[PDB]
Amino acid sequence: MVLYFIGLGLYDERDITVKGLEIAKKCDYVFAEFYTSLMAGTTLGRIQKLIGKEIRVLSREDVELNFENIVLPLAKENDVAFLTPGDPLVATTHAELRIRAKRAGVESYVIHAPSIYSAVGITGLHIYKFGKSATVAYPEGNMFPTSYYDVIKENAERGLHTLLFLDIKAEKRMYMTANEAMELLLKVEDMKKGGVFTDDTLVVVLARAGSLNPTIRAGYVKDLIREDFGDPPHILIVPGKLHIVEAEYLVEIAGAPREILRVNV
Amino acid sequence: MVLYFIGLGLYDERDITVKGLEIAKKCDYVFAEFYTSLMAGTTLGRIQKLIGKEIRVLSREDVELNFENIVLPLAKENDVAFLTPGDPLVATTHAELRIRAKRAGVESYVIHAPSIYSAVGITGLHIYKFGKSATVAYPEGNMFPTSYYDVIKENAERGLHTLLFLDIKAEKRMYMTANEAMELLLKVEDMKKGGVFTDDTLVVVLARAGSLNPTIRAGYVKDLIREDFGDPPHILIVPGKLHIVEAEYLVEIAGAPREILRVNV
Ligand SMILES: Nc1ncnc2c1ncn2[C@@H]1O[C@H](CSCC[C@H](N)C(=O)O)[C@@H](O)[C@H]1O
Ligand SMILES: Nc1ncnc2c1ncn2[C@@H]1O[C@H](CSCC[C@H](N)C(=O)O)[C@@H](O)[C@H]1O
Repeated sequence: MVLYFIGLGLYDERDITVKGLEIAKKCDYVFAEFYTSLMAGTTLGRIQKLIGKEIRVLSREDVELNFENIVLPLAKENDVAFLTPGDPLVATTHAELRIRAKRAGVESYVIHAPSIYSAVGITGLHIYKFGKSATVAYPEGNMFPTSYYDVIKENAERGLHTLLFLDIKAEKRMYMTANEAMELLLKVEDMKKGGVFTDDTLVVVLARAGSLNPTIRAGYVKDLIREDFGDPPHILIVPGKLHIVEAEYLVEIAGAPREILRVNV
Repeated sequence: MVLYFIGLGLYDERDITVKGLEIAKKCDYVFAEFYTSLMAGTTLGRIQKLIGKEIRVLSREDVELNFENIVLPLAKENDVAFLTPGDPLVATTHAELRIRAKRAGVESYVIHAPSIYSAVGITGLHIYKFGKSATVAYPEGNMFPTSYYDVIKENAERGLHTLLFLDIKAEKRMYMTANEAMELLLKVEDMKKGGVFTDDTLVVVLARAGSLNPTIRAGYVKDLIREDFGDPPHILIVPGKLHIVEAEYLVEIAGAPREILRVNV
């Protein structure tokens, strides 16, 4: 009669909340999906061991096409949990699943967990200053769209930061690196010439947020584009106008060029 | 030699992550601050019991003025944890504390936890569509500023959602309700007349995110301004142009007026 959407966290199996773990252990059946985001520090094995229950993994089709056929039926009679990386409902399509639950007469509750949206706070950039977010899609075709570049421009003009998720191809095990996002954006800049993403643009890279020692680096594209930020996942941020304290943290904590402290008030 | 910034979550003591709990239990000393945000479902007692250690609570002055005198000294010799509501570093000033740690020769690590920034995903609004965020300050003086109203206008024009934190006075135990934020914003609208926040404006209220049964309601101000959303904390959101799926979720899950499904493409 109850379905619980439980977030697993960002890195490993301990990034789930105590509330999430306890509820999962009390559920008759436990499902999960691992295709929406990469959790670099754990496996299904470790997660299953932590919960002490076998977990039925669902594929993208299982979810998008047969969630109401696979999960909900059982949810009508028992307590069922559905696990996902990060925060359960931060994926554009996860929310709709709550609708299918309601319509099937199943009550649902959401158990939050660390998300990259809030975790970016560890970059020192003020969270309230972030504008619209976007994803740097993997280019497909000789000619491809670049709307994510327009989002950066739109935010930057308002002096707002831009969070950029980097595309992934789970089945192919392909995870776009910050380097690839930069290479790609520099090319878009030559084509659009908006002065939005140049060799001299200050950017911030956050790799493996959630782990104890993530890579946090800030600097000009020309300097970071060849830098190794470790294993994926990577996130790229294009800051808008910095507050002195933001810049202080980027210099002190992320190794940013000292000149960014001269924010030209 | 190590300082851990550990997030406690949004509602109760189980909103901390398993990683956070385990690390806290291994720390020689545990500090915390509870003034930045209200955790409506727990107490210091319950948190202390969960961790199994006495917790030295620090005041705003203890932190802002003497963090390097109270916490860091011990952090230099032992493993020390600093607990905070929600996500440790989502407070504009918390990040700077990592700087004081570095400068004192103390290594620090951040343990994330549920945050209201990501938790708003439970409203069905696409997280990437949120623009700049703002706080509805408690009015002080016969005449007072209302920059938060300008943030809404700026986002709305771009068709972006606006997340609005509501002010609190911890010592006074005063927590601004969504009703009070609405009353206040309607008054600002008469004065500024930007057509940004009217009787007919669609708004979303999220109360006690993190608890198992939070209040999620969407509707026109004229209809919600007199509605009771339960105990604090409350958060107010002014959606921009809705995607059909966003509207579908607001109607189905938050009881929004069916007419919002007619988004006037
Ligand atoms: N540990 C991590 N470190 C850096 N970036 C991460 C990350 N985890 C996720 N991301 C970014 O976010 C993308 C997934 S989008 C889904 C986010 C998830 N629903 C949440 O609540 O956070 C990843 O492809 C990557 O772009
Ligand atoms: N449980 C909750 N439900 C609704 N709003 C909440 C909430 N917890 C916090 N908020 C909102 O966020 C404000 C605190 S701002 C600090 C946010 C915290 N650092 C985090 O990581 O989330 C509260 O005053 C209220 O405006």
